[PDB]
Amino acid sequence: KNLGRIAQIIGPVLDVAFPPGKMPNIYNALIVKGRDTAGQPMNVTCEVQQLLGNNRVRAVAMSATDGLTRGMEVIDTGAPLSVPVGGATLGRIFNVLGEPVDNLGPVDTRTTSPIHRSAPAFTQLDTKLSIFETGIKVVDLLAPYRRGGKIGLFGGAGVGKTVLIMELINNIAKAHGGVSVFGGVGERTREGNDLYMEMKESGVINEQNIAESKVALVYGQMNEPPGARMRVGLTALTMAEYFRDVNEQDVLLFIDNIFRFVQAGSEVSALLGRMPSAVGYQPTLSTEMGSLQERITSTKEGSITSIQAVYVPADDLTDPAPATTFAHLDATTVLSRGLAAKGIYPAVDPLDSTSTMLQPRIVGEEHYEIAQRVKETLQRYKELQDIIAILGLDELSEEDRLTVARARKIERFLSQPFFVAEVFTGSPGKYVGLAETIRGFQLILSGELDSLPEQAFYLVGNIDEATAKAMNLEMESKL
Amino acid sequence: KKNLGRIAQIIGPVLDVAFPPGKMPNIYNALIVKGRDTAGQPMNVTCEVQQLLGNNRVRAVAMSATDGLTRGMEVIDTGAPLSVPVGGATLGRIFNVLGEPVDNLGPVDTRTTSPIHRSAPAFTQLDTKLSIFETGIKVVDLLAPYRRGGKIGLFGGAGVGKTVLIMELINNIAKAHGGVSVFGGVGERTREGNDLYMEMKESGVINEQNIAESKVALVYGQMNEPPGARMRVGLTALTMAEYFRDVNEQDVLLFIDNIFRFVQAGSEVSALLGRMPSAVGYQPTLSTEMGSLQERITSTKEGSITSIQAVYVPADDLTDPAPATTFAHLDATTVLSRGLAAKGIYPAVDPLDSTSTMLQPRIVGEEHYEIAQRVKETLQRYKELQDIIAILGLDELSEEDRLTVARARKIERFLSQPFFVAEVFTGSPGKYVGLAETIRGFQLILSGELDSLPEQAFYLVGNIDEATAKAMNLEMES
Amino acid sequence: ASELAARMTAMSNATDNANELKKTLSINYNRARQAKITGEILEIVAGANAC
Amino acid sequence: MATIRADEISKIIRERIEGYNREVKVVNTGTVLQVGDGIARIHGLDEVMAGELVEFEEGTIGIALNLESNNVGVVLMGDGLMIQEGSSVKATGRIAQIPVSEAYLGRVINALAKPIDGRGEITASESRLIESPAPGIMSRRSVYEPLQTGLIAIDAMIPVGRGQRELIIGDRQTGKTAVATDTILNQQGQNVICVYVAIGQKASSVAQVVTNFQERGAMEYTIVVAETADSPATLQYLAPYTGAALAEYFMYRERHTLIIYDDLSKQAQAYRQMSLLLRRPPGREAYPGDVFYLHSRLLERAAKLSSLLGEGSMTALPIVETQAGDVSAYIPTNVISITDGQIFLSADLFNAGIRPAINVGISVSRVGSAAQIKAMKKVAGKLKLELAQFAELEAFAQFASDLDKATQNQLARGQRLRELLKQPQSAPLTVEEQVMTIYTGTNGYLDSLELDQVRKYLVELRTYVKTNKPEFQEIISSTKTFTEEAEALLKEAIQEQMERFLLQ
Repeated sequence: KNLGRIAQIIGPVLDVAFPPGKMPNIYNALIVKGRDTAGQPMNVTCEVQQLLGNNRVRAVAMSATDGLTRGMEVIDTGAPLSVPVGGATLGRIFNVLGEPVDNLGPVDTRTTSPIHRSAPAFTQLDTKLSIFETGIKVVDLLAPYRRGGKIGLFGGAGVGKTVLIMELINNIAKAHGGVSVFGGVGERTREGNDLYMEMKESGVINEQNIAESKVALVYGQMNEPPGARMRVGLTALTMAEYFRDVNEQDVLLFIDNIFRFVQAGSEVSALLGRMPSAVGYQPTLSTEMGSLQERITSTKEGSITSIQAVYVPADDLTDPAPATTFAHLDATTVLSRGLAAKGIYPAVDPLDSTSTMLQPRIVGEEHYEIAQRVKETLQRYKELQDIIAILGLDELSEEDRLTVARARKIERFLSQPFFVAEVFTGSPGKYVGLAETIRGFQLILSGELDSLPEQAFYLVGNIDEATAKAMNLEMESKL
Repeated sequence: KKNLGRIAQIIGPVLDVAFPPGKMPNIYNALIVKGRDTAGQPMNVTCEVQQLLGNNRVRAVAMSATDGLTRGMEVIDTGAPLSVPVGGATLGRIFNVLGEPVDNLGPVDTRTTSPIHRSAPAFTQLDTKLSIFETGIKVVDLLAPYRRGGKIGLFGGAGVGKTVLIMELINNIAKAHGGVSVFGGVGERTREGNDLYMEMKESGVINEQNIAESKVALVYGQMNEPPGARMRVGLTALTMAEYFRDVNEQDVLLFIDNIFRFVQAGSEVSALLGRMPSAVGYQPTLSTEMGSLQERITSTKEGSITSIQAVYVPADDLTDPAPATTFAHLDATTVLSRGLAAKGIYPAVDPLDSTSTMLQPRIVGEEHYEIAQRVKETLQRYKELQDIIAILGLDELSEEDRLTVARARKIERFLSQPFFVAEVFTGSPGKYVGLAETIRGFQLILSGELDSLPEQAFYLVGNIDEATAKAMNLEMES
Repeated sequence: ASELAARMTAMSNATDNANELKKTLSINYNRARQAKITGEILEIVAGANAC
Repeated sequence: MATIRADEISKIIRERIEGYNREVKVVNTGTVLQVGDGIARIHGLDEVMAGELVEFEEGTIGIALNLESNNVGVVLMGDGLMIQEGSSVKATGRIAQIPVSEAYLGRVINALAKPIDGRGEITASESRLIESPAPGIMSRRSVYEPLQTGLIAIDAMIPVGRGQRELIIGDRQTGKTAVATDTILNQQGQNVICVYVAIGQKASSVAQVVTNFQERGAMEYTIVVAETADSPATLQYLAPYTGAALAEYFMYRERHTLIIYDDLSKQAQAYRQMSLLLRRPPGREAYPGDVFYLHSRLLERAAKLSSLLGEGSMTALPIVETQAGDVSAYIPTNVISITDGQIFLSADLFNAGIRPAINVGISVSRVGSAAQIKAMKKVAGKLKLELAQFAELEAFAQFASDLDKATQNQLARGQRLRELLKQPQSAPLTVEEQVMTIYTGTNGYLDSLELDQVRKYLVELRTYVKTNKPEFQEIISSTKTFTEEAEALLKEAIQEQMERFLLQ
């Protein structure tokens, strides 16, 4: 009965006039029913941003306000948005409202979960970190996952962060038999349609075997509103609690674009009149991403393994997005636009992607010792590379130039092919197992294939396959 | 019965005026206070009605200085955009921004007055020929071929002698162009404006005798102008130029400076106006304003508008939104370096940094654009070579690297040539360096014919023959 | 010995040019420090109409 | 209501005294209470739905910006020196309609869906909503199609996609529109509806390329969308949505079709001026936040539709301006976030003579060989990263001196490839001729050849293969597959013209 009059329309910002007593709670669902461009009553779902006051309240819209004459009635349902949850999503491309983007059968709305649900307890989390393997060579080499934890990608632009995630998605999703949960938010309908196609092709959307589908889709692409781009991460979190809290499975949570997810309410704070924070930042966005990451927790019920991904904003690391994200993610991956400038795809930020589970306690002093030597040479390589570009490769000493060889090499042999990549790349991808490249990097820092080329190390699968490519390029050099 | 609104509020040249609640004047309506000085009734507050504020009050850009302006003084609004003494009346007349004579000549004939807030020439109505314009200066002929009928600009930092290169340009093109010439000193150091008036006299571009037959007109708003005064001074200059380009339908030789100062004036004006300054200091209004500036500057079919303008390219920030915003709307921006004058090149254009719409083999001649691309990439390779040259020095460089380095060094030195009027600082009588002698010099230099001639000998050497004689002097000097 | 000396002289002159370019770079660096401060001032200025 | 209650005093507060213990509706006419410079605060018109046009009393279409309580801020599409204070803008109700058919094709349309060309009113009877919605992922098919750039380096490096969304970052006179112009010339045989959108360009240069497009006859395939800079930022910021509506008319007409948006960075500053013209809170370089979303509202209108949506190819061609190529611009950052794959150029290379100056490592194909013909996607399929890596080694080379056989060999192959990138200005290739050159360099048969010889040698190769291997032209064309019959024909006439040009 708490009808709202749409008081003022400033972008997604809405002053609403619900009644004096009957002004609803925070994060309230409301529905401005009105004549569409169809003239049909479109009910605008919207969230209570904040009490403007005097029975008027600030509210972010989820729908588009195009057509909202003022004073229009709004069903303040009052509470957080209850997403159609569980296996009902598993198969359904839900909208941010949970409406079927898939043109699917409607979800079992009996499953329904309030949106801005809180975050768990330190007691309530499951408490062992686990290397979730990747099929991704230098990824698993340089950093092991804490399975159930936060896979984070600070992303370059068009980075193949999409691609890296996609091949990772393929590999871990066939591996982890949890229902995968892809959220394509603030993203490309080309890229997202490719994702849905390759999830059906990955059997996980399972266009025949819907709800034998081992995946769900949450849709929040950049054509949606910023308030729509604001809320949808929590909707993903609610489905996440339905599968990792409620269905209690070792959850698989693809989540991006987290920097756009920042960027929306970042943009909306001034639309809210919340004061200007940093370079695009909203003020309490720190706490917002804190609720995001804290809500993204492996409970004792299920392991919420969480592929999170933000655009590293213009490769600025101190930019407040990744700045806030640094404490948030468990295993984190900046990519290297130097390695993308080296042309690697995977272009891992070789010194600059770390993990909680990167430890000789965790990965083994085999692995940690190997990476100790590896990153040691890589770092002094980056170091002496300055005296290279000033002073020439002639200036190199013995072990320095051997390290330089090791650098360009272990760079190249660190680059692997994704079977995902095969149109932008055109190469056969090898789901590179971890100890294979542990052997290969042990050999590379051992200088075994120092005979071979880094051309012969460039974007290949095995050190044996590297020696094979050396054989191929050697016989081609005969030709 | 024009509305004499009271002077509602006065802060800066934006004055508020309470018009009649029925009779508020138009947007960009002119106005005039009943006005005073201590000395009598200086009624001089003509005003540009900026924003209809309401409550019968409206904020406006007074076109003068604001002293003594009693809150409540009756401004009879003209209710219309300001009209200026356009046409050949101004030819001879140093016109003020007010349309009054800044010459202190006779008050010009008011038959051709014009609303400077005026329409732009249509894409149907515009002329469309890609004719170049001849220069006489080295890269001004060569790299950016200045297009005939166009707003060729020069973006430069302060102390460039944007004054200087503009005046040498004035000296050459003025005698050269039989089209009507209109110069807009706009925020100018009017010492140099007085120099320009003396020079027009000295050229006969102020034919003082037959002041009507001066055939080059002055429109000056000095540095001491207020900003709303400095706002539409270019608009008035454009209006009289439009009389030349449409009414007279003459070829509009049209030089003006400084547009970045015009932007700065509009910036501080909107700072007075109560509107949020969008860029670093710039108004939000800056965009469509400079577009309206460049849009009247369309080369009409009746008279194509060879409109040489200048950007006081501030702080050496091309990415200053002023110069950025300009870089679209100009047709050919000579980018003047500060650095080549630290190398001593007068003119100091980074010809690498300037660019021509006219630059094409189909446009310039394939020989011209071929040798031009050769010299351009010589410069580009030289600039790339400068990086390793800086710390390490050229002893680590290659001999083809040294070949290209001294070659493009010779190209840069031969790009230095004197300018015609430029002597007043330096002393050199400039050579009006023609395009083909320049082409032969480029041929000798990049072809390494001049690679036995000395680089220092090519410095401020006009012709390759003049370089050959200068080198003959140097080779004689022993 | 001539090779040793000329190498030494080139590196010495390079060190001179180096500290020169260092000063130029740090000059533009603190200039950019002012620039970042100016962007901060801009972010401050919008708040003055905001809150 | 510090603004409204001041000018309410004469009428609207006199009305408020008049209607106090009374609840009323003036809900159609916004008497234009406050007004400044295209922005109005019209008292009333509360029942004006959001997004509507507002028929200003003088005659102007106020664009619906923000409904404040008493008045509302409205964006004047036009020159509102006409409107007096308190002018009863009727709410013109039609919320961003767009006179839309194919009628404007072959006409330089002004931003009002009127012809700027003076070819008369395009009788475009449909009304596509100017603010259109976007192509859903379910509404999307994958862009299976390859689009024909003609820029053989581009379609070599980054596959032009029918439906796809690429952006060209550039430089002050990249002349990047000329690359778009030859693309339109490539589109002039491509059975694609073509749009030449033009925000704030030199209307002189707009007419120059318009004459060049008319002379090209891509202006048959094209409409020209035009709003030069002196017009309203209403029009300037908004006009991309109008081009999108015309495109969606052609794309819900299922056609292959492609648009060329001349800088929206101009439109970015225009909407920046709109935001400050709203006197709203602006941000990074006075942009609002929403402009990116508005860019997104611009961008994702263009997709390869599903066949359920008709498989309509709505291909996008942005050329975003950039101050000296500074990607850290929030304009450039949002655009980098926006277009799936993007064309970074480096007009250093234009100053180095690469015209096109494709900043190859910086230009990006998010899509890849899916938008390449399997002939080309086979032929130069591993060649893009190959040229990148040849550049990478040659980058790693100037530090070194003694170039080894592998090193100098790859450097020869790469310097050959760099000259082999050099297609002259509007020297388009058939993808036959393009992939022909790609098979020449891919079989390495000109790594032998010196680049001075190789330019004209590839030209003569192209002409001989135009004569001798038109069957192979129809092979690479028809089969869309560089077959070993075709690649053998390529090697065959390659040896043939190799003889004919070593002869030369």
